[PDB]
Amino acid sequence: AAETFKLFNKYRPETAAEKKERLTKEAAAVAEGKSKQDASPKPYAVKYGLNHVVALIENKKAKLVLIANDVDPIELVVFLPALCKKMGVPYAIVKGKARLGTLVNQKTSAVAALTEVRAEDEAALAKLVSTIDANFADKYDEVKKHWGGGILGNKAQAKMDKRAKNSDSA
Amino acid sequence: MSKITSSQVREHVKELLKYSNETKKRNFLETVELQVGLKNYDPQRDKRFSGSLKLPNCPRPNMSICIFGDAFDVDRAKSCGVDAMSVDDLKKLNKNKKLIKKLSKKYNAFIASEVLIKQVPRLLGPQLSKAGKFPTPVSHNDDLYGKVTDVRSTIKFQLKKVLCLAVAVGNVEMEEDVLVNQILMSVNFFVSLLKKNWQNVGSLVVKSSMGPAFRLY
Amino acid sequence: MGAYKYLEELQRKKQSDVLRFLQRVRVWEYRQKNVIHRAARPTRPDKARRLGYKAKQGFVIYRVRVRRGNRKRPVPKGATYGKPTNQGVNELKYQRSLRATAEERVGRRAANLRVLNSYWVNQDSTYKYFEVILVDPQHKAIRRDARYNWICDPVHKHREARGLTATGKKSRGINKGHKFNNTKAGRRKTWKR
Amino acid sequence: PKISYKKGAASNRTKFVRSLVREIAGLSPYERRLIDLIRNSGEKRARKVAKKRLGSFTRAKAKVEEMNNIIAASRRH
RNA sequence: UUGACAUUGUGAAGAGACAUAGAGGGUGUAGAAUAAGUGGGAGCUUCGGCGCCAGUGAAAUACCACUACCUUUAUAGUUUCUUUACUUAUUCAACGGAGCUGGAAUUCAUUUUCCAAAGGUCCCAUUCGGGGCUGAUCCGUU
RNA sequence: GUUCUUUGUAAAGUGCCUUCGAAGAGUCGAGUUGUUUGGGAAUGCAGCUCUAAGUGGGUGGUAAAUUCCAUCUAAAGCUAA
RNA sequence: GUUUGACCUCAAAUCAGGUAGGAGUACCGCUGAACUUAAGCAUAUCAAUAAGCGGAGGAAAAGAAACCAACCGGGAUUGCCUUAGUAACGGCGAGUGAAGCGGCAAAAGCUCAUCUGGUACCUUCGGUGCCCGAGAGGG
Repeated sequence: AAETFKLFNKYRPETAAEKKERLTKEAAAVAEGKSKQDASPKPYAVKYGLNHVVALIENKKAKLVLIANDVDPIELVVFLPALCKKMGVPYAIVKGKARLGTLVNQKTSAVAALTEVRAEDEAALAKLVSTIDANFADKYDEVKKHWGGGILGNKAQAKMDKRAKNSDSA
Repeated sequence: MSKITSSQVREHVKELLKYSNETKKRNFLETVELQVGLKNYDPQRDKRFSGSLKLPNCPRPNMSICIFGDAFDVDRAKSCGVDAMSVDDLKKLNKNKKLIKKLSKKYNAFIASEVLIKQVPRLLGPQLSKAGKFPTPVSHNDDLYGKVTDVRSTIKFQLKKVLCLAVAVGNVEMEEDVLVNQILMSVNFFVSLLKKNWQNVGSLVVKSSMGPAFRLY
Repeated sequence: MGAYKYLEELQRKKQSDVLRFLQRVRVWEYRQKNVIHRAARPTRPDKARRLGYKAKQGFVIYRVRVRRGNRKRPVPKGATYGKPTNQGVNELKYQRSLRATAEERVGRRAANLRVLNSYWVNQDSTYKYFEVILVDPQHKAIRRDARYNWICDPVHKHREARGLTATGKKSRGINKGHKFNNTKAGRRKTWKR
Repeated sequence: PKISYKKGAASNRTKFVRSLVREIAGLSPYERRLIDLIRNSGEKRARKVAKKRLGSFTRAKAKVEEMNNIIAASRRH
C-alpha cells in the first residue's frame, strides 16, 4: 500500500540482471594489477558501499553502477538514480540487496556497487549499457499518478459493479 | 512580425533594447520617420505637488520643426526676433482671437501675462497657454526660445498617473538616442516629490508610433 | 559533504514527499513496537555520524517512544490545599524536554550502557520518537579508541539523569554566552544570593 | 504549468529566483510563515501565488534536493 | 458542552475568482452615437471604411499599443467552500472470487442471476511395515 | 645520572602558488498557551502548531530598505588545575 | 502449482565474557508547597526555599565563543572580589534583584562526524603467530 507520492519502480527481469551480475563478478575477478612497481596499471577496480559509489560517480570514474531495488530505508539509495543521469553514468537496478553483495565479493549485502575500470570487455559492457537504456531509456517524468495497492478482491468486484452502474443504473 | 523581435517577459537595459537606442529602428515599420516616445507608470498621488511637471532639454533634438508665436513688450520684442518665427506685440492677441492659429506653441513675458489672460480660453484646451510650470514665461526669453527650438520637451503627469513625452525620431542613431532617454529619466527622477511613495519609476516603457513596445528596467 | 548531505537534507523537509512516504509507513511499525526497540541501524546515518556513531563493538542504536502533551500532576480528587499560584494540573508544563525523558527511560532499561546521545526522528500526533545512542563503557573496544574513551570514566555514569548530555545542557539554557546564560552555570549555583 | 509563457526553462529559473527573493524578504522580518503569505499578498498576486503555494506544500520535492546540492557544490568549488 | 488546528488521504461538482488569446461595450454639460482615461498621430488599405467632412464643445469621430469597469470565449489550468462520494493511512470491537454437479429463471442465441479414516497412484519394501500425494476442490484472522 | 635500539616516513617551521569541505535541521525563526527570571515588545525553558539558507548564516537589549561596521559560526564532543 | 541448500531482517534460547541495581554523612540534577510578608488580600513575598524523586564522584557540575560589545578592545570555564542595593522587576505598594568590566585564585587547548573475540606463545594495561564477525592541496 501507501497513498502515495512517487518513489521508485521498474525494470529487472532476471536475464538482464544475470548478465550484469556475471559482469560484476568478472569486474573484480579479472585482477592482476600487478606485482611490481610504484606506477603499475590496473585491471579491475570494484568498490562496494553507498558512500564509495556516490563519490566515484561525482569523480566520473565509474563506468557502470548497480543499485538494489530492495533497499530499506529507501532514502539511502535515492540520490544515485538522478545523480548518475546528470553525470551520464549508466545504472542497473538489481532486484535484491543480498545479490549485489555476493557478486561484489563482500561478506554481507551491498546497497549499491560500482565497476570503476573494466578489463578488456569493451563490447559486451557497452552492449549491457545499451540493454540498460533499452529497458529504461527514460528521462524523468516521475511517476506515481498516485499508485499503491492492487485493489483487493471485494473492491475489484465493486469496480465491475460500478461499470455496470454507469452502463444502465446511475 | 514586429512582435517576435520583442520579448514581453524580458526587461532589457537602455542600450540592448532600443527604447531610445538600436533594436526599434527595426520595429518602426512606417514609411515616414516615426517618433520614439517615453512612457512611465509613476506612483504619484492626486495632490498637485505630487504631480510630475517640468521640461527637460534633449541633448539631441526631437528633430521636428516647431513654429513659435511669442508675444512680448519693449526690447523683449526685439530680443524675440533673434530666435523666433513670429514676433508678436500685446496688440496681436486680437488676431489669434479672430481665427489665426499658425503656431505649434506659444511663449510670453511676465509683463505680457496680463494681456495673456484673455488668450487663455482659446489656448488652455490645447494646453498651449503659457505657465511657469511648463517654463514658457521668463524675462530671459531669448535663451528659452533657443531651448524650445533646440528641442526642450514638455512633461505633464496625467490624472491617470502616467507621464509621457517624445524623445527623438527612430531614425536618429542609437548612440544619440540613448543620451536623450537618459537625460529625460534623470530629469524625471529628480522632479519626483518626496511626498510620493515607494519606487517613483514604477515601470518604464518606450515605443515608436506604430510598433510594439519593449520595457526598460 | 558527501553521501550524508542528501539524507540529512531529506530530514529538514518532513511534510515532504520522499521522506514523507517512508516515515508515514514507518509510523505503522512504530505504533505496534514497544517502548524499547533496539535496532542494528541508525534510521539517521547522517545525524548519527556527527553524533560520534562509528560502527564498532558495544555500540547500539535504540528507538524510544514518549507521549506528547503537557503535564498532569498528582493528586486529582483531593485538589490542594494551597493558594491559586501553587495550583496547576495542565497549566504547567515539564521544564524538561520530551527528548530528555526519552534518554532517561532508555538508560533505565539498559542499565549496562550510558547514553552518548539523542536525535528526534518521527512526530505522528500522539507520539514523539527519539533514537538514542547508547555506548558500552566497560569493554576494551570502545576503550582502545581515544575518540570514544571519555564515556567510560566513572564520573560519567548515569549522565542522562545528571543532565550532562547535549540535550541536558541545552535544557539548562547553557548556550554559550553572556547574559541569556549567567545562572546556567548551575541552577543551584546562585545559592539564594 | 507547461507552457506559460513565453520562455520556458529560463522562465522556470526566474520563477525560482523570484521565489528566493520573496523568501529572504520574508525571512528578514521574521515569521517566515504568515509573512510568506503577507509578502506575496502585498504584491500583485498571480505568477507569485502559484510558486508560493507549491513552496509551502510538497515542495518540489526531489528537484530542490537536486538544485540545492548543485549550488552547495558550486559554492564548494 | 461547543468551533478551530495537528492527526491528514481521494475526487464528483454546484458556486465564488485569478494567467493569457479572441469578442463586445465603457451610463460626467452640451453633442446623431461609442469624447471613460493614455502615448502617439498623418494615414492604413483601395470596390470601400474612418479621419475627409457634417455639427457642438474644453477637447472630435483613421490606426498600433495600454487600461478602469459590464460581459462573455478558447488553451489548458488552478483555487476556496461545500457537500457528497470513496477508501489506502487510521480507530475500535471481537473470508472473497472460481470448480463440479443439483434445482429455480431469463435470452431464438451469444448473454446474465438465484440457492446449497477405506480405496486410488507413487516410493522404500518389492517382505511384513512405513512415508509422500490423493482422500471432492483452485486462487488470493474477522 | 646511566643504559638499549628499527628502518623511515610523514607531520611541523620559514618562504612562493591558486584554492577550500570534513563545521551538525523539524534546527534557526514565528504564533497561540504556560512556568521561570532582574530581563523590562528585550531571561531561560516546556508544549501545540508552522517552518530557512547553505558561505550562507547568527549576534550586537522592539519591528522594517541599504552600504557596511564590529563580532562570531548553533543545531556535536572532551578536558587537568 | 511445487520443494530443497544459501543471502539479510525480527524473535526465542543457551552457556561464556563484561557491567549495572544497593550503600556511606553532608557536598553535588529535576518536580515543587505553606504558615509567613505586604500589619487584610487575590499579583508579589515566603522560594525556585523545604520536601519528594532520580543519580554521580572524590569533588561534582561548566568549558575554548553562531562570546563580549555599545568603544575598541578583550579573548575558554568555575570561584573569590566588587561592580550594587546600581540596571531591571514590581498594588512600580511591600518587596525583588543582576551582568559586561576591572582585577584575582588557577590556567590548556583540542577532538570529532582496521576494531574486537577465540585459541597458542611468552618478561600478563601489552605485542607476535593464526582463525572468526564488523583544518584540507601543488612544486
